[PDB]
Amino acid sequence: LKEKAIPKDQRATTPYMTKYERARILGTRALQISMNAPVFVDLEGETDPLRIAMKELAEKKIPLVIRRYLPDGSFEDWSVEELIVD
Amino acid sequence: MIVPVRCFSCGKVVGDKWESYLNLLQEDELDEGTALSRLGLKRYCCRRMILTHVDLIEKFLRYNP
Amino acid sequence: ASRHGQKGTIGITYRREDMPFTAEGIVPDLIINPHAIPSRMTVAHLIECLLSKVAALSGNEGDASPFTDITVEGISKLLREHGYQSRGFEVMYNGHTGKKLMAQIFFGPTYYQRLRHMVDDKIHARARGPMQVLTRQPVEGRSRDGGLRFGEMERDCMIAHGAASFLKERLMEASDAFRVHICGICGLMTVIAKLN
Amino acid sequence: SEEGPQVKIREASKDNVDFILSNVDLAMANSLRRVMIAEIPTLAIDSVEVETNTTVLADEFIAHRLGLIPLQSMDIEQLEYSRDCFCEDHCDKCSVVLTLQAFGESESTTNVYSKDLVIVSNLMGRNIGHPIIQDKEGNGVLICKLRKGQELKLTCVAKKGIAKEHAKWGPAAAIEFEYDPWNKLKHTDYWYEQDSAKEWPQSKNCEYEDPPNEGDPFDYKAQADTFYMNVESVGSIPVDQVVVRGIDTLQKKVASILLALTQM
Amino acid sequence: FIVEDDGHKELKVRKGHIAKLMATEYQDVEEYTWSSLLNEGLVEYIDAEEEESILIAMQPEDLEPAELDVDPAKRIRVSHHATTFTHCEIHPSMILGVAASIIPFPDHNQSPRNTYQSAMGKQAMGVFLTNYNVRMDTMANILYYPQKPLGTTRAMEYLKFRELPAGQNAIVAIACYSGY
Amino acid sequence: ANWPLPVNIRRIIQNAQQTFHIDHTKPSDLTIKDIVLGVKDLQENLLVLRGKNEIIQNAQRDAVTLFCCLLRSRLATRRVLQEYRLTKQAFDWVLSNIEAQFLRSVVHPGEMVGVLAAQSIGEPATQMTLKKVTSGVPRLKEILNVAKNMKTPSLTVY
Amino acid sequence: SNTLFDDIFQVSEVDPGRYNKVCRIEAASTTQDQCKLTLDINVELFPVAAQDSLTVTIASSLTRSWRPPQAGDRSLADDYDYVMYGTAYKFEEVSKDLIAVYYSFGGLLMRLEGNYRNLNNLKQENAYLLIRR
Amino acid sequence: RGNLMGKRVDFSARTVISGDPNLELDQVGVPKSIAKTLTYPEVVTPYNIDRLTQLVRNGPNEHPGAKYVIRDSGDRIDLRYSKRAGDIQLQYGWKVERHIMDNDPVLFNRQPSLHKMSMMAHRVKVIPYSTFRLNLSVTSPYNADFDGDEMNLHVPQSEETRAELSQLCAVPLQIVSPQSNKPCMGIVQDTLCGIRKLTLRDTFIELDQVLNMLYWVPDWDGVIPTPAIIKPKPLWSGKQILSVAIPNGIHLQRFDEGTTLLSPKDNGMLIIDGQIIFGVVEKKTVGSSNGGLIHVVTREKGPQVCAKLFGNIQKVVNFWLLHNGFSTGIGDTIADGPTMREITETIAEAKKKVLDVTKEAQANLLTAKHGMTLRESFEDNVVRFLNEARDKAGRLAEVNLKDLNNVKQMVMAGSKGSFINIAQMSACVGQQSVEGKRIAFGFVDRTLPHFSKDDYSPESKGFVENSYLRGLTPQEFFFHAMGGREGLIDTAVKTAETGYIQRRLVKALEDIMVHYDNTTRNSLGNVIQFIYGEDGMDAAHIEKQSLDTIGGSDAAFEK
Amino acid sequence: MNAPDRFELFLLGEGESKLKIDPDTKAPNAVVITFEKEDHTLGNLIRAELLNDRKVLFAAYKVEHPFFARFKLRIQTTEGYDPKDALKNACNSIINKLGALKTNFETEWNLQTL
Amino acid sequence: YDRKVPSPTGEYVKEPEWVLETDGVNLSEVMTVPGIDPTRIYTNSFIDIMEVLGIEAGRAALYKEVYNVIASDGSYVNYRHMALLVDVMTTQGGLTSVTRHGFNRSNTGALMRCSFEETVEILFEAGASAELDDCRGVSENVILGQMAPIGTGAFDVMID
Amino acid sequence: TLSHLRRTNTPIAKPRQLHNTHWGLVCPAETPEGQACGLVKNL
RNA sequence: AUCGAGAGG
Ligand SMILES: Nc1ncnc2c1ncn2[C@@H]1O[C@H](COP(=O)(O)CP(=O)(O)OP(=O)(O)O)[C@@H](O)[C@H]1O
Ligand SMILES: [Mg+2]
Ligand SMILES: [Zn+2]
Ligand SMILES: [Zn+2]
Ligand SMILES: [Zn+2]
Repeated sequence: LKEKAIPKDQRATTPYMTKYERARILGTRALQISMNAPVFVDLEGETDPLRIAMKELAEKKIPLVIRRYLPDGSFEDWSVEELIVD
Repeated sequence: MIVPVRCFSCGKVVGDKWESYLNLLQEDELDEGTALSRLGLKRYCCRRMILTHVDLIEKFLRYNP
Repeated sequence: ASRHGQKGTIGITYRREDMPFTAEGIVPDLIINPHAIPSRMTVAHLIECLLSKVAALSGNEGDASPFTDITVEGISKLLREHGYQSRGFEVMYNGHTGKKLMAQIFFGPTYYQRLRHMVDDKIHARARGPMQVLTRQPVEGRSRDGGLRFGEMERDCMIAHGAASFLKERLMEASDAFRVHICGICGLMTVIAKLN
Repeated sequence: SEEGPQVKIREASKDNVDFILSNVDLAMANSLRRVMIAEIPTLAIDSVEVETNTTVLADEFIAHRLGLIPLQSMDIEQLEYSRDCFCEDHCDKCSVVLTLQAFGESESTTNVYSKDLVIVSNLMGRNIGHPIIQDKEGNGVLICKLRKGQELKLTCVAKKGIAKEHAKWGPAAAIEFEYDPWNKLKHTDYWYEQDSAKEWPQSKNCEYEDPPNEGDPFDYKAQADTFYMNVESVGSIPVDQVVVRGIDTLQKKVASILLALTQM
Repeated sequence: FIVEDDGHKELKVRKGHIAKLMATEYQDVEEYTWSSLLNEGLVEYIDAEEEESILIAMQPEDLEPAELDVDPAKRIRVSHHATTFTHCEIHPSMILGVAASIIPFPDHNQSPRNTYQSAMGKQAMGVFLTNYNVRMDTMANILYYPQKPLGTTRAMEYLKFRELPAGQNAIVAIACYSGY
Repeated sequence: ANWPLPVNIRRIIQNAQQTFHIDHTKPSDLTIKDIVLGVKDLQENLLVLRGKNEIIQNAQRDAVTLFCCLLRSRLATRRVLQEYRLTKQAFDWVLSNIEAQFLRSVVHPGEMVGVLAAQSIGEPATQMTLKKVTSGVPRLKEILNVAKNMKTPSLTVY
Repeated sequence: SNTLFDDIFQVSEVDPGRYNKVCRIEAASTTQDQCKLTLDINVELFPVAAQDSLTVTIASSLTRSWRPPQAGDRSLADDYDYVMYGTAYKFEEVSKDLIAVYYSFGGLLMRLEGNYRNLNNLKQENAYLLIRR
Repeated sequence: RGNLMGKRVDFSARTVISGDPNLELDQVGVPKSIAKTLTYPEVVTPYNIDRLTQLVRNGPNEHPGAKYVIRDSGDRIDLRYSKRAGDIQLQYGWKVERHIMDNDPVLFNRQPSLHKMSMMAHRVKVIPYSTFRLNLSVTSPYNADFDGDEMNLHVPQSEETRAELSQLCAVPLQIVSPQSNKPCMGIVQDTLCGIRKLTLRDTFIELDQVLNMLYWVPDWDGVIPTPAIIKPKPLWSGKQILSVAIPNGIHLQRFDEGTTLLSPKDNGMLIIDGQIIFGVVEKKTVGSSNGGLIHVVTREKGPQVCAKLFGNIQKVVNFWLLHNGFSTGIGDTIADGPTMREITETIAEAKKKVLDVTKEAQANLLTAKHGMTLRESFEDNVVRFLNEARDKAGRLAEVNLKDLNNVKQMVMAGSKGSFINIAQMSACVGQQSVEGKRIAFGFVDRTLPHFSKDDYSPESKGFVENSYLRGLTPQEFFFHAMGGREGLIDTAVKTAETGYIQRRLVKALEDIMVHYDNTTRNSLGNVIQFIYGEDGMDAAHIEKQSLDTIGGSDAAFEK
Repeated sequence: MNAPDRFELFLLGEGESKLKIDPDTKAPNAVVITFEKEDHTLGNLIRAELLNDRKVLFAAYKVEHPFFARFKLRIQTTEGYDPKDALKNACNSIINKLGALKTNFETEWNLQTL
Repeated sequence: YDRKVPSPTGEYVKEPEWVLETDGVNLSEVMTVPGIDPTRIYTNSFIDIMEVLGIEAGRAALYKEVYNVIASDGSYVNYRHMALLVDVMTTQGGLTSVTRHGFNRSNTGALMRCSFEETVEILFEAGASAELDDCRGVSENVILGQMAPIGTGAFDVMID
Repeated sequence: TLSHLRRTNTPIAKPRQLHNTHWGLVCPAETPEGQACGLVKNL
């Protein structure tokens, strides 16, 4: 219930971003770009929100934290900047 | 249903021959191949239009209405 | 389609100048890919080409009756008497370039049949369309401007891909979405909600 | 004569002309064949309006047949495309209007031929729209058969057109090509179970070129400049005019490319 | 057909009988019909249970006495090595049904393909009847220029397919091209 | 020997000698010690479960045991110098590329292992079409549903 | 920028297998046991007489796009009847102090073994084969 | 079962499909009218607003257009009928239902949905004619073919949904299948047949054809490869023109029984830095396989490069084959007379052996083996004799077949055909099998009423001596028909059974997935497996690799 | 139904230049021309005649799709030599050959008797 | 049968071995019989193997025969999928078939259960026992229309 | 039309399989596909 | 809508 979160120290989730979570982050960022939300990377000849989200992922500027659940209910939180994308 | 105007492959006009072609085989007991040669349809593409086609028009004519 | 079970859909149409031409100028009405034949093992298509060419040149109807002693060698002897190659293979020239084709090409007259299944008659599409009332879901059939069924197998094919939001959009927003009010103690739809 | 390509004509007929083309790259001859087949323009019925039809044949069927009927197009150059004219629908200068009316007065069936079609629009002293008859009897090509009590009446508008838009305007039926009949260039690989020479038929044109010798090596450098061809005319345009008009159509295409470049 | 003793076993039906049947075919003298042959006893009707007792021969020429340089192309036929056939098949093609009798050289093709073609003959475009223009039909489809097939079965004559065809003899090329 | 394994080490080796042009005559610059130490360090590096606790570490060691066997087979110190003229940079690049490929080769969490397995079995089953032993889709049905009777029960004794 | 190897070889036998244009040729270096060469040739392009003795040369040169041969503007690198371009895949030794060179000129395989030149025919992308009657 | 998990879907389409070699593998040929009917909601955005406005001025009937406009309040605006359809001024935040435009994610589906590869996301190219057009290489994972087949397409309606389709369901990602450790897509058509012919050392391209083929490659950098032969004439091997298509810095090695480094037979393959050193390309080289060419290119370079490679190979091979020509033929089926007579004496030897074995069975001299009926042993021996006869006749035909034989070309490439097809069409079609037995006596002691009583000879037993070319006898036709009918019955019942089996499998374990602790468990939490596959590694990366330690002698291991 | 009108393939359309010229990226003295509303008939002659000229290094044409009729021609020439000049020289030589052949065949036809 | 065995030198060798095949199976008596190798015995029937030896052995035999039916047609499937299904059957109690009874006896969510077969009866029994469904199953959220906790949906996304 | 005129249906030791007894009475190959195979045949 | 029939992969 309360304090279900695992502390940051000795995090046991995968350092690499699962393809599902990068896909979800790109989808949400493209959604908010199409919603006229502010963009934190300069754009060079791009009008499509999803490509902008990809560029932001490469710049790693997109702020969001993935809540990765565990079977017991404990959740580990990983910021986008901490996660590495290959 | 009626004699094709031109062979789809050859493009040469083939309708004008038909009326003579029949008379060629009935009047002189001519072979079909020799009749087609007399028509000048050397290629088999123009030959097939004459040989394979059948005049369904004649059956259609018989109905008075 | 033709006799012997060959089934075909014309992926494109070519004007006669684009298409390859034989030395005598005859261009094929249709052209079929070779690879369909070896798996079906239908020799009668090839012998029909041969005998139909022999019949067109000879003026004598070809005998396609089964259980009749017809030698392919004999029909090829007749075709050689006509002057065309015994196997029916004929030198052909590419239409676009005018150059002789390296491999000689086999073409002859053959019976073909048009089929009830017509592309223009079959095409169907649906935007936001009419919905059957009982399920509040798209009606059936092209005639009623209906919507295609999302099969259970298709549901699983999307499930294992991980497109959870795609499945949610396709299965909730795209069809029979609804909003209801439930009271906490009740746990049912009984609660009557007045929105105005 | 003139330095360049040279033609030696083996045979000639109003219908078919046989010739030998020399000192030519193959691409030129092929593109000329394509222009001759499709790109040469002629006159053909682009519109049919039927007022009465008692025949068994339906009107659309008949209209397709009428489109395929040959009409004289020797003076087609003086006529102008309907789309290029300023007429509302059609002009006497751009289109030729014909009328066809027939009734099966006889209990015996009366046929419809190309001799039965007549022209309304002003000729303006040009040889356009004359029905073409190669029949020995002089009767035109059959269109329909009429039993007693059957009447057909219609009006045709014939416009200028190019066979690329529809096969009807094509002025030629069969084009016969043959180059390298001995296969000295070896551009094709023969298929043979026992022997190529026995199974394969020697070409007629093959006899005109000099026979090869096996001992002589295959000339890599060799390229074929000698070609043998035969052209066929439906009778809408004479053979010589058909090939000359193909030449002129190709030169006009090239000139249009050059003119677009000058505008560039 | 019926086989009985003559001193070799010989087909009951003979040449003059065929000539009389052909003469009655030409007029359309005394009528020669299949009922006449049944009453004459030159032919019989066999159900499935009665077939068990009888013995049949595909080809009449098997009954004629036997006795090399046989042509290689001809299909291999086992010597019958049998006698006392009660009956001889009129012609093997009669086992095939109406849709199969259209198929050209089905003996040279695998049977499943013949089955598939028998399924497609129903879907084949064709002129169903000459009364089409007079008849009102919910759906009717007809070819612009129907043409008889170049190669025909003998049974096709009695199917009236040549008289009322349902396909076009198109020039067909087996070739590799653009890739469509 | 032929078994499904990840990272495809031999391909990395061909890429090694082509990416770094290799002169066969020149001796390898790699000291003998460095090859063994680097292979051990790489064995430590190829982690598949993130936890450092001893039981998850043991599961990780067992899980990567076979891959380590292959890695040792293709990275033997005699093998490295003899088969190819490995340089220190080439060996380190091979190590890093093997680690990267192994990391890519880990299953992405959240993937629906189930439906994928089910369809993986389903696809060839449709392809399966028609001597004394049950086979085909009837045999597969017998396998799937616990059958008190088998059509072809058989016992092979050795 | 000079030729890598020169020699004269006489063909022991010529055998084309499953190809009409391309034959396979076998030979050894004249007077030398250590060097022998076997390679593919287009006999239709250049007929190879049986028992014929022919001169064989390999040169490094004489990237950059190929230009059609200038009509005498650039002088011929060779009067040799036949020439090919090829690249080496691997060099091996049949024995210690015994060298073998492996090449493939446009898919036409070439193999020559010999110790008479070790530095030359060094592994490189560029290689040319020149053959005179 | 059918309304909660089988709901009919809005924004769907369906069409007869045909194949387009020029069309890119990733794309689908969506018809214009379909793209007109299909709408995507897009919020008006400062970057695209101009374009959006333009679409609304074109109108719904002509694409690119738009069918509907949604205000901030949400009251609908219909472009087909409205007084303001021409003077619209889009306020920010409004929705425009744009037509489906090129380079938009769509979901392409083949009807038997037994495979993830049957449902895959494609790019859209809007094309004139009404048939859906797909690439020839994408047919196999869908199991589709252009015999009249119909396929479905779906269009996402939200941005994160488009992103999910592009980031997960895209064709390039699904190019390497999880099952089989193998790619799905492969080059299997005329392209495969002609790639072998082009790679033949006999085949040589000419300068003009070389330039046209080089230009055909889209990513062509402009390098003109040096001709393989120069002085006699500038000629190029097909290997060079194909190597232009091979990406830089790729290395492939193929080993078979005859892959000498010399490689006189030209079997096997070697590619270094995208250059093909030796060999002739075939189905193993290109067609999807463990450690295949597509597999390597997908593994190292990435998916996009390998899809482009698909396209480039198809373009080059198709142009070359178009200019070279190819055909099946009746003469390709016809075999040499002497070889045919050798096949007939093979048949006669088989018949005599069967006769002698039957005669032994008549004398009761043979002794059965343990657990076997005498009749069973007789049936097995005769069956094996006839099988050997058919296979031997086919082998004689195959040795007699020449290299020019077109069926042999198709088989050598691997595009189509098999040894049994060649044998059945050429020499002998084999012995017919019904319910796992030779042809039985439906009538008592006679298979057919024409046959005599108690005949166990091969003609009565249903072995068809004649080939397809030679012509089947009537009895043989009926026997073959029985066999084919059993085949059709089996296929129908098999499709039903396999559908039920796949449904039960999918429903059984649909829940199971890898959780974030790498354990594989269900919703209740019960652990099916602690590590997926016991190693926790994705199946697409796995490929067969040899282990040197396990094999060999101890002495070789030491050395 | 969906089929484009036939007149499109022989006649130009609105907003369509007959020729569009764009230099090839990362190539020396090379440019691609998008002939619009044209077919193989026109392209083959241009390619062959450019190949005849020594100064024209490259000569090839392609159709991006058999559906609609357009063809791209790629030309690379010697430095100091404009590609458009090569194209126009090839065109003019083509025209001269056409005229010469037409005169010769007209004379032959007049010589012929039928 | 030809079988691979290690030679004295360690290389592959293949020595012929006599094997016996039986058309009936009574394993418990057969293994005790002398003259047979107790470690090499194998049976077609999985259930007898599970009863005689142990559940893991039965799992292995089950995977082996599934492998056999796959390889008879020449097709190949990677081990992980078959292993997942075999372990799905193996994990609970004895052996659980892929049938209506196989899934329904499981205590999973009621809706995922009702999807397969006996829909109304499963729902009735859930209603009578006042069974609580967690809604965590995929099919249950498919029916609910809510996005399933699958792939994309498994991880939550929170703002800074 | 003719093939529909000559139609047989078998409502339902294995009926679908073509039988030796069917020779000369039933067409060997004119059977519909799907579930109708074997049960329905043309004479 | 219901039921049924036929047909396509
Ligand atoms: N990989 C393959 N994909 C598609 N068809 C193939 C194929 N291999 C062979 N075929 C052909 O499939 C044909 C069988 O016809 P059908 O079963 O109706 C098409 P199918 O794809 O096999 O199954 P379907 O009925 O689900 O469409 C055979 O003639 C065979 O040549
Ligand atoms: Mg299909
Ligand atoms: Zn014709
Ligand atoms: Zn309440
Ligand atoms: Zn006008």
